[PDB]
Amino acid sequence: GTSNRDWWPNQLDLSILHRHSSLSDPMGKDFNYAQAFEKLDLAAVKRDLHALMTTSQDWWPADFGHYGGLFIRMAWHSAGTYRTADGRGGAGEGQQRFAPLNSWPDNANLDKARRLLWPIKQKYGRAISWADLLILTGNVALESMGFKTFGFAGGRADTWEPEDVYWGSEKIWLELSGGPNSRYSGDRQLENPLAAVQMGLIYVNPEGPDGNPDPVAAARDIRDTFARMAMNDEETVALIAGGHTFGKTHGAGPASNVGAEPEAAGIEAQGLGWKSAYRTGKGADAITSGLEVTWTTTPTQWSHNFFENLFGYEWELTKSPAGAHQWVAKGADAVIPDAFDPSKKHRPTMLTTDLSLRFDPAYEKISRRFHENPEQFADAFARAWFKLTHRDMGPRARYLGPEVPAEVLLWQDPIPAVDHPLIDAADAAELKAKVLASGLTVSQLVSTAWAAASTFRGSDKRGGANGARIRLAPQKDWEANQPEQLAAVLETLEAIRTAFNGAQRGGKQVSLADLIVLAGCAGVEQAAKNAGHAVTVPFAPGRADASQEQTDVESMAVLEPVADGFRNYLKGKYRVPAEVLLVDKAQLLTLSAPEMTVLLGGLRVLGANVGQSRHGVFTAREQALTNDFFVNLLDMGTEWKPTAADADVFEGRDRATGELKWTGTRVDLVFGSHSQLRALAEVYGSADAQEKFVRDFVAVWNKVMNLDRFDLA
Amino acid sequence: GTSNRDWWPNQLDLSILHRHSSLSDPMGKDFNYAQAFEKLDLAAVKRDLHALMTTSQDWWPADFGHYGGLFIRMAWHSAGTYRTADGRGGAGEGQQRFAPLNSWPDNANLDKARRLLWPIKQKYGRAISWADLLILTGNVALESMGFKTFGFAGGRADTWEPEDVYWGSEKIWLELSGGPNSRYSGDRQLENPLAAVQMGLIYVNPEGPDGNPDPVAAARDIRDTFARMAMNDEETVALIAGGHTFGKTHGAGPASNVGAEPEAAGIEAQGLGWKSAYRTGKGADAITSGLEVTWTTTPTQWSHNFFENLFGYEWELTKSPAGAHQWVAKGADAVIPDAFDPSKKHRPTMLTTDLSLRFDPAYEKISRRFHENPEQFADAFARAWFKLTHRDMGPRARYLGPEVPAEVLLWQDPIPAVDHPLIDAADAAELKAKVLASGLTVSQLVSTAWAAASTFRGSDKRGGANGARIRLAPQKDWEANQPEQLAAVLETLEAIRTAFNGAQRGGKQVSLADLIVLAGCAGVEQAAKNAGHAVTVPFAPGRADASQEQTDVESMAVLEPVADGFRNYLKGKYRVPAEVLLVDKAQLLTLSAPEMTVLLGGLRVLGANVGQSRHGVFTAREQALTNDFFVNLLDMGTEWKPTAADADVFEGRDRATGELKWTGTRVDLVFGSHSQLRALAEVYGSADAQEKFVRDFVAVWNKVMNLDRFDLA
Ligand code: HEM
Ligand code: HEM
Ligand SMILES: [Cl-]
Ligand SMILES: [Cl-]
Ligand code: NA
Ligand code: NA
Repeated sequence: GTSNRDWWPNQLDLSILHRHSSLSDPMGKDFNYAQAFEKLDLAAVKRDLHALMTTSQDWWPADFGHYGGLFIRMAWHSAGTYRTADGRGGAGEGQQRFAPLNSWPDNANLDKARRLLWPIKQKYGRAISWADLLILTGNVALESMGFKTFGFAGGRADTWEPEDVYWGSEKIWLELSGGPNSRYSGDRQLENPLAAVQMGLIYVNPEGPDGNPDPVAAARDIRDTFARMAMNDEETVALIAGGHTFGKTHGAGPASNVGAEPEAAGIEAQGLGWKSAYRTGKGADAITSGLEVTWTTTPTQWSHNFFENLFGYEWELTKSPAGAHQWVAKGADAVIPDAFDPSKKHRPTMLTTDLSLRFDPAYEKISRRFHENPEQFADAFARAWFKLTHRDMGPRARYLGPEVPAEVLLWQDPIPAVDHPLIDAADAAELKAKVLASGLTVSQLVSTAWAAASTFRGSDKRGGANGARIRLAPQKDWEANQPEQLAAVLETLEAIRTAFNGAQRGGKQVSLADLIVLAGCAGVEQAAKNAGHAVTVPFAPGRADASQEQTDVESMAVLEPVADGFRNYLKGKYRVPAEVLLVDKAQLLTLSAPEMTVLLGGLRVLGANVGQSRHGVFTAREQALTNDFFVNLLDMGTEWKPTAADADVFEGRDRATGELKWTGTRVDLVFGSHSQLRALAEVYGSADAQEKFVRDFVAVWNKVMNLDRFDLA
Repeated sequence: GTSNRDWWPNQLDLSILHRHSSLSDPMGKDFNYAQAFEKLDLAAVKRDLHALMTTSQDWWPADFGHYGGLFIRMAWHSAGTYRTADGRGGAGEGQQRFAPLNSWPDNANLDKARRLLWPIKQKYGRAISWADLLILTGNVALESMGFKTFGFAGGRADTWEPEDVYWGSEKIWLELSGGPNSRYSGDRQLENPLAAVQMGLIYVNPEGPDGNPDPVAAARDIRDTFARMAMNDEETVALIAGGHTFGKTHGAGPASNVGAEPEAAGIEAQGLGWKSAYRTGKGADAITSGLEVTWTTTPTQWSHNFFENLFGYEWELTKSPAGAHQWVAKGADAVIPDAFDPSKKHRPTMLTTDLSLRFDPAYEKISRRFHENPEQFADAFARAWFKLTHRDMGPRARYLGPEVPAEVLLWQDPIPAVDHPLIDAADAAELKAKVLASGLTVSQLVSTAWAAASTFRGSDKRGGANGARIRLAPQKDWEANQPEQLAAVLETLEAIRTAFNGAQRGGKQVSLADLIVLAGCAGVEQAAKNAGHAVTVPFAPGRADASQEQTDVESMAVLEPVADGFRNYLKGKYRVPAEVLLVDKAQLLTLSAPEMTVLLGGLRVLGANVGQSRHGVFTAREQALTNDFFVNLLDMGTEWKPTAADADVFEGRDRATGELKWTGTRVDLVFGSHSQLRALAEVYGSADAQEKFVRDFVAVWNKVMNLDRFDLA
């Protein structure tokens, strides 16, 4: 059946904003996962998981009689898709069970792992999500094998359809770099927002870069990809050596024996894939990666044997039975146990990427320290494993259950606790009037609150106005935030705050985070008054102010908006058209296409553009909240043409006279071009729409101000 | 960016069931279009539309100073996409404004038409939908030009994204037949459900079949496509001759001057397309179809000139200025006015397809009768124009406003009015107890009500249990309805009905339509009792019984289910796999994926399968309302394989013994294979889900029973 995507493959795609509707959700509109999970008997689930670890099923027999290694890999792959660039990927939505991730080649045979967990999932039902179960199972694996984890939080609600994620442009699984859709350019520069070296890999190629088995070069790809998943050298080494303390790889025969991935398999395979014609197709005969390496002498027990082997031997390049490059210990005895035959033993073996931990000079220093001090290793790994598996969960307020670690970690972007009474409705009214009496304009107030709140992204639940990090490095210096203007607004609000807090009794006080948001509320109300409309904008206090010492400046860098169509901002020139970036930003803000539309048209006329650009400001009453953006955009009395200076800037001229009326960017004009977005703009551009426009604008403003308010819980 | 569709282009697509969510809708979820329209000042709208007809805009000047022809075509294209096979297409959703229809080649320059209407749309806003406005505008164009219409109903609510319709498999616009994706096979047999001859055309090619200018062969395509749009010979001649009483075609220069269709045009075109480099690109210089034909001596006034020309001249094959085949009157004087230059006149001209009305023997007879009796022509065209523009609106209870014709037409599938008291709750309980005391089984009751209600389709709002048409021809004889079983049930229910009605006073009676539905509800209730559960099934009386004379048997044939996965039925063997057909049927029933899932699992265990097949009946307590389908489907203790006799039937065997436990079809097993469907199945197959299953089942059952209840209004 030919589709619109076939006819117009470059048309903007809005369907990403309409995933996750109530249509596709099987749970009731009132289902609250946190409430279900809080009553789960977590100790009973962990006991069932523990029993499972050594209860082998014949359709996928357990290596060494223990599924621990398999489950650790499952949990590390669930978490391992995460990219800091956009926050997308990660374990927080259980996306490993849907396409494409369920059929990525790096996820081969994790379909067996997830099916082993069905009887438990079935037993506990809605009280434990698949998302939480995948991580929990990895923790119980570790614990059952003598490793003390750092803790665990529940709260990852299940999802019901695939996320629309850009995973690269290659059309062939695992394609080596340098092809027509290469994700590399220049001196091995991986394109943002990607965080893996080949399509369908978690991070790197275990043979080495594009299969070249050089540990030194592989180390470069390790460091680059892991940094793109928010891990530094210490954490990287800890995680890789930690993981590879357990279990084994599977490459017992040629890969051509392995059939279709789960999405391509026949209906009779009932959601499983990679069926293998090699011998029994499983157990002793399994083929997963094609590598056949077993790292330690006790693959089902925590040890420091990974580094004892890594440094205790010299390594020789060899081939697995499937033909893949891997390494074997020179002159060693057969000390490694076999997974099924107690009379067989094997020499120590390593991946190219394991050897990176010894041959890259910076990793070698860490690895030696871990080898000499295995208690340091165990602590690094436990911390790193926690971070890995929690990094997309958002603020600690979302963390559920009895095993949440009490230690507050910098990477969590922590918010201090509130320990005083909050402002009430009458206080909020008083503060809004004081803000408006100070002389701050609608434009300033809107732009500042927008800047503070719109760093949120629903992909990993980072950002938002909570914390007042807009006043700290690096947010205060981001170009989009207009640093000099920002500093003047913040100085005025901080003097308001000081005066209000100094007059209170009873310890009542207002945070600057709350006041920034409340002041934006005042600006929106004032804008509405300017247009002849009395409205109240909702406001919920309870935000707190974080310090500079609680703010990791390097980690915050990825939240810098380099494109924010809502402020008609583009930091530089990108390959992707600006309207595509607008829709991407709307997705991260959790906005539907109607919400995106109303919000953008309102912000234009409120003076939210960076630099006070007139692009898209289609009103003669700037700082009044009206539908003028839509009414003027849609006026067929105006003709639009790209300018000679810049193809991405358009002039709107009266069609009859030639007189210049407006200028706009692609982000403005897409609302009059795209057929779905224009249908939206027409509703808000209609003569009966002033009331609806105002109401819907206020609702979406408030939604944005509250995106990170997980304390309202 | 590579997508799941690119990796697995044959995977079943569920996103068609999740279009039209509250996410993409800009209106509040309480918006009720019927209420808005009922308050519209329709007379005022019509005055504005009258004014518009002769208010020419310089960016698309009006032919002959009157846009009436352009608007008639616009309205006929809006309605013209309709197919009786599935009810999809038609004017009822205003889909001409979205992709692909806004950019079909047959819809060239209708973008200009729609844009002329924006100011009226804007002025009246949400009180008149685009969908209603396009048809209303066509009516007003007719009335402005001297033709009295049969009436008009509002009520077509706007939609906000494209519908997923199969329009064909060709990858080239307008591709002629016999290609790798040909829509024709054999002796010019058009594949169901299609109703046009080439991709991007409304019905037929105006030059003739695959461009061969033979009016006799063009007639055959006309008759076949128009029959597929619910029109017979008389209606077809009336509509073509009626339409081509007005306006003109546009082909003033080569088609290569015409640039990108609206979905491919630059952003500066603001939603318009087909920009032409030929001379002024518009007006006198316009190019739409490439033909240059003006049919009558008064193109802006109703006349009887179409048939005077058709029969009064002999015709000669010639070419338009763009190279297209058309016909010119031999020896005629230059009597046809020019659209812009008062000093220029033209000879009469015709399309190949106009000449079909004279050279096809059956059409010639009708055309002559219309030529001789122009009042018959006028009346036929008026009725046909009404049908064309209303055929997808559904029952008359949906018709709004003060111009609705009082005459009840056969094609509306009329239901008599109810003129007596309805049964109350005590009566419903008494009837359900009588039904259960009669000996009718759960399986019978559920099957019968399912058969009655599931003929509904949301595409044109035809079908459903209202009318009790299941008792009439042809529904009573449909194989899927199990005619012998059906007769026995109906005989028992008719005796219950007669005895209840005969004991009433005060005029109270129950219709058979209501009793069929009520008896199904009793079956569901009894099934719940069988499983140890009290349950209440809602029921709303008020259905009436239609007569055989109110039930057009030929028109009803298109509602016959040749595939109904909800009853594990497939009438023969089709090209499209059975699970794709299941999703298609769910879409027509208006079901989401979770609703489809619960409903199918429940129907299986209640005995709704045609022929009492055991396929998918994964329970040892048939006729009990349980979640057994999901629990058993998901049991990894069973291994599935296709049978040798039939690749589309599967055997489920105990994995450890080889013993046969179940059999199933693709429709059963897809719930265990497709990664999104399996996630839904898991929710209903979990240990905590029995009550959820029951409740969700009853809800969707009730939804199905009420799909045609537009009287509950
Ligand atoms: C450079 C990074 C890494 C590379 C290239 C990599 C590579 C691989 C490969 C190729 C396999 C074999 C799959 C098979 O054939 O079954 C695997 C197994 C495994 N990996 Fe990694 N790994 C990396 C990091 C990690 C991390 C961060 C962890 C967890 C902290 C992890 C834990 C495991 C475990 C436990 C197994 C064993 C699976 C089993 O016993 O079935 N690995 N690794
Ligand atoms: C066999 C069926 C039909 C064929 C093949 C056909 C073909 C066409 C073509 C090629 C045009 C010229 C488009 C352009 O170049 O501007 C057109 C114009 C038009 N058609 Fe038809 N037509 C058919 C049936 C209809 C019907 C059923 C109606 C209405 C009841 C209709 C009403 C019109 C009118 C009013 C125009 C003139 C447009 C103008 O003045 O801008 N036609 N037709
Ligand atoms: Cl994601
Ligand atoms: Cl449709
Ligand atoms: Na994420
Ligand atoms: Na339809």
